[PDB]
Amino acid sequence: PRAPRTYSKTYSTPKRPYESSRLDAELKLAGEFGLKNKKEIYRISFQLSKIRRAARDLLTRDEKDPKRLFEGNALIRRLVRVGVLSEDKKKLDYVLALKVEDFLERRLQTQVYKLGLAKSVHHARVLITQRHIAVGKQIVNIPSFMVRLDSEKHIDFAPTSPFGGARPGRVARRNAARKAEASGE
Amino acid sequence: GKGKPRGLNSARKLRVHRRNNRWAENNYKKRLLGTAFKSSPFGGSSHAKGIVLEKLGIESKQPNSAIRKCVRVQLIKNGKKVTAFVPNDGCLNFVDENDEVLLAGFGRKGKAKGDIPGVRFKVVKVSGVSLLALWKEKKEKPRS
Amino acid sequence: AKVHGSLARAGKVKSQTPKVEKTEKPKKPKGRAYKRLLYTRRFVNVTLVNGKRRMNPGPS
Amino acid sequence: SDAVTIRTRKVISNPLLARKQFVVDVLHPNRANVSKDELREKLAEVYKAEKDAVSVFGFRTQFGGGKSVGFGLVYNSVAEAKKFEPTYRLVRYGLAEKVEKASRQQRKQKKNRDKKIFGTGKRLAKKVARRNAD
Amino acid sequence: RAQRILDSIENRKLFEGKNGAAKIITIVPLVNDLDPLDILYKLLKCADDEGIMVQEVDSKRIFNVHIKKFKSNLKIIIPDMTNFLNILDCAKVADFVVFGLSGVQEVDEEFGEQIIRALELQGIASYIGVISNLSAVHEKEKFQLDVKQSLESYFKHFFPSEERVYNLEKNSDALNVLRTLC
Amino acid sequence: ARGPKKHLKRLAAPHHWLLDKLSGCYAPRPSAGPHKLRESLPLIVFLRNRLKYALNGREVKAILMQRHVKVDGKVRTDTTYPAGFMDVITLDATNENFRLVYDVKGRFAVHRITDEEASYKLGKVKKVQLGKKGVPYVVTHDGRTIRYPDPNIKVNDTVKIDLASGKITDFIKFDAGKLVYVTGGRNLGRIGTIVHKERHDGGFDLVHIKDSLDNTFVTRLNNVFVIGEQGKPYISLPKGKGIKLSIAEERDRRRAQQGL
RNA sequence: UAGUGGCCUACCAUGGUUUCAACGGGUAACGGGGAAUAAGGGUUCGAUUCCGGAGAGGGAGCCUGAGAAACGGCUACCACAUCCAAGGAAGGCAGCAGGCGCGCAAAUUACCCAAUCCUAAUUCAGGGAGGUAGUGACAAUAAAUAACGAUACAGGGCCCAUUCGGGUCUUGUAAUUGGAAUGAGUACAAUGUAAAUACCUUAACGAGGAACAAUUGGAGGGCAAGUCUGGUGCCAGCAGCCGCGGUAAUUCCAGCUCCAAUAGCGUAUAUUAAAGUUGUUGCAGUUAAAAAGCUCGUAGUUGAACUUUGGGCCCGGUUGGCCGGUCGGA
Repeated sequence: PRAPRTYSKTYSTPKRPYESSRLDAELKLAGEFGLKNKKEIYRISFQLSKIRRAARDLLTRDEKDPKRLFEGNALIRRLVRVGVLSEDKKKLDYVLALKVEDFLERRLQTQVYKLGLAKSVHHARVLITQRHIAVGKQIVNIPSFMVRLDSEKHIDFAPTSPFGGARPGRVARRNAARKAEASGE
Repeated sequence: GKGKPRGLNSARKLRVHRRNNRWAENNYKKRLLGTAFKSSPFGGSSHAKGIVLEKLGIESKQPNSAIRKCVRVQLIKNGKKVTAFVPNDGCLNFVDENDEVLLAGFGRKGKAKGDIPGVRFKVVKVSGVSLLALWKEKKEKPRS
Repeated sequence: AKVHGSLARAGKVKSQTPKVEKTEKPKKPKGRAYKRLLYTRRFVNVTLVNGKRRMNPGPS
Repeated sequence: SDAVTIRTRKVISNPLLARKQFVVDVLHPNRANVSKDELREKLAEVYKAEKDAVSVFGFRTQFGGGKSVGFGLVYNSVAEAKKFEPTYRLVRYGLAEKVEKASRQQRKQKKNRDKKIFGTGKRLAKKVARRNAD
Repeated sequence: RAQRILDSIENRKLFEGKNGAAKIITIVPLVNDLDPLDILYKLLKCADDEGIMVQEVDSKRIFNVHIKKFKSNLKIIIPDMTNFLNILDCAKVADFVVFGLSGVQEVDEEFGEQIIRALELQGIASYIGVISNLSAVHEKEKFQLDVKQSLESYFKHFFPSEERVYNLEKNSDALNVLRTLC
Repeated sequence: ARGPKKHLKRLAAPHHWLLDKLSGCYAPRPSAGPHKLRESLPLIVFLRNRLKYALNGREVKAILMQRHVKVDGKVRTDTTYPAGFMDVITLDATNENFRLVYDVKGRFAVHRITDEEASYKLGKVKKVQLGKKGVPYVVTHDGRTIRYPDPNIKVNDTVKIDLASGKITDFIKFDAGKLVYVTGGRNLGRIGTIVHKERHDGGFDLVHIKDSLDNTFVTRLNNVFVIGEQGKPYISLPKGKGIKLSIAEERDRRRAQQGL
């Protein structure tokens, strides 16, 4: 047998499912962000688990410990690189105050919306998966792509599959070869 | 002194002390004597299938007020006779005796949902076919 | 039912009878649009009965 | 393979097998795959050698279209290929003639079917072939 | 467990041998086609013993061909499709019952589905399904396996105790029949 | 378990081979010879996946059944041959030639060398003894049995052994100031002028050892390996010179120096 | 013996272990990293991809050999059990793929040495060790199941605040729309592969809501969500625990309709958590279960108080900044 592949389980089911105020305050962000499940929210709320646990574990050891000066100084330099934690507020203090909408916004789920070329968070949600969307070359086919702060500036169309130019598609040639041109065939 | 030794040589007492007080806990003595293996006709299982013996005679350990269409069953992994139960009750028409079930508890290892002695096991799947797609009027709901 | 007559397909006739059960509104718009309609249900205006209430929308 | 771009990157020039082995870029845009024995006659002549000193493996695409990353070999001679190329790829090229086997299970049956005779089996063609015919 | 050993001994008395041990297997398709003179023959072209030789226009129906690999004499009742008066009546000795499943004829709501309800609601002694379709392995070339899935599920819409229903194009599935008998 | 072992499972290799966790099931277990099993680094772990002159095993044996590669002046041709510590590897390729001495990570690397020091090799004299016909001899760390040595040479010193014929040319004593190199334990690939010895009758003999940046550490004495004086190595040591930078200052070298 | 040795053997000595728990008994006991945990400690499990041990159905025994008390080696016993021409004659799937039986409970009698390797006299041969394909809702990951306007208004604002001028903007009623637009699926094409599937690729073809339609459990409290309407009025029902129906049922059968999770939700047992109900941290004994009838006592567990302070000479690693001569730093 070969060497065992490892695999994690990234969502954290809640303590009380029938807690009505939570369910009301959890549906508030589904249709706001155009999501699919509470598992969508459980993704973020399981990231917050390990991040907010490592942050509280590192503070318990007093600095002049270079472990805190190494593993902390890259975590603090990683969430910045995504675009969720802000540069002015990085001492791993504000990271415990950071919340779900912050991570859930730094996503091309959203960021097709709030830097132009949007027309909905539904009109563009179908265009992540119809791939009328791009980065530098390679279409980021998943709305939870977590845009790493920089290719935001590099939002582009796909050169194939139009509305960025260069094609007609799979329904024009039943129709603009019968009606829009071939009224007289 | 709070009734206990404390001094830092007395652990000799303490892990022999709690050793004799775990037996006053209930599931400890239930567990470490194999009582689930010497008894409990599942034998530590989670399900069992067995033939239906017959229609069941109601002996009141309260309260569900009818002849509850229940089934005397005797298993085949062991052969130990247990009274059983069907939910979605009624429909006493659609299997003979000496016919198969699949048993599973009520939620406390049963012990009480109706006026029937020892009725603690819901039937899940008669003869391999289910009940939930058989109370769904695809197939039909058995007899004893 | 009729396997090779009606239901050997995964679905084209799930029941695609234009004879409708509910009067041309069977479209619960599934998944993301379903929770979108539920987000329109709960976040525009509405409140129904007096904070605490019985169990599925109706008159008091 | 419009905007052809056969960019010769990650080149290792092996003297020990007389090979020029390197990864290959190919930009497709708006047409399909760039076959075994389709690049193999196009990169050969402009990269220092002949068509029998060409070999190909790797080669799928990146997500979206255009760019495919292959891995090409081009040998410092021609009979280099007749001894250092693995034989499946010249079967994939016609530079080898595929000696057609039977099967795995059939050869493993036949191995076991002749291990039950000590020698060459010429006598049993004459030993029992005349006696039990009576 | 030795009693359980004793439980697995005395039941091996009446069914295992040749001297008064040959079983009725009655083949009635759900389809008017498929005509079980090829089910006796074209299926058993993988067995290749001489049940081929007595697969005869002189219809025997006592087929005591001792097949030389699992050591048993046999009996396959091959009835005509119309004689509906003993197919439901000879089924008290008849252990092994085999449906004939075809996607050529739709299994009829008065012939086929009601032979399902007739053979079924007398109590099917043993239902080991066999797809006996020789002329159905090329009705598609583009993931053609819907000719088999539509029948494997159709065995399971009422009488589901088989998982797969076997094609006539694999080798050991014809002496899996004699495994099913022995 | 009924005699020896012939297979080494993948994940049962030592970590300094740095095999990938996927892509296979086994490890290319080294044959017996001039080194330990646990710090061997055989021929195919050197060739196909640290130099990438071969792509897989049959192409490795295509080299090895062509008499190209050399390990210390001979024409070694076996795949699992344990060319271990200090062994010069010379190729009959485009003539680039290598040593086998670690990094600070306790792992081997590619180290191309000159021909002043390709000609010879070294060794910790693990034994000096008086064998047959009253002949003194020495046994170095790999396998060599050199006759007739200097009688003022004792155990734990080192030699300068040639590769053409096995002739000791000169040696190094054991005292302080000696530029040293560790073979085993934890501080593997270190360096730095022995402070002093500890005797410990019947036990381990440890040793206190500085470095370049004056950072003491205490190995055992069956891992100390004396090869010099105050800044006098007798080979051409690789880029970095063995001194342990911490992982805070390889996120200051690989990150703050080459990363602008 | 390869060798230490009560490992034996021949004479001697009378020892050795133990309430610091000997010895005996049970284990649903193969030992070490793992798991569920998650304030911490504690708890329970570990057959299982690695290491070590053991066995080839159970006990023996021996050969060859550097190496075996070897079983895809051998001899014998014991338990099985094949063909037979009635004369041995043959045999160990706790290897792979399959079968039977047992369960609740677990795959296809495929392809191939391309790879990781191993063996051989050996670049070449062999390898069910291994890899790839088939079954596969174990467990895990990312994501289908659909757009934005116009038009009839309701308003909240609000426009210029001469607001008292109509709708710039939306909440839905709108099934009236409006063309453009696409994938799951079929395909040349070649890559892909030892040979094929697929999967990034790719031209041709396939969408309008009847499309190509997401189910699963609930709907009295814990526990969101109606006291809506009919048949039902102890008749079944409903109930994990409580609680209703005797006719004004929020709790019955149904119709609606709604609530959750969502290709995923239930159920059964088992453990963990909350459980200071195992308590060393960290319980409780006047009456709620629990202080004994009162002394003496050994092992154990603890055991009174005392042993070189105050200050000088400087070194200044660090800080306060009036210094700011560097204009974040000594």
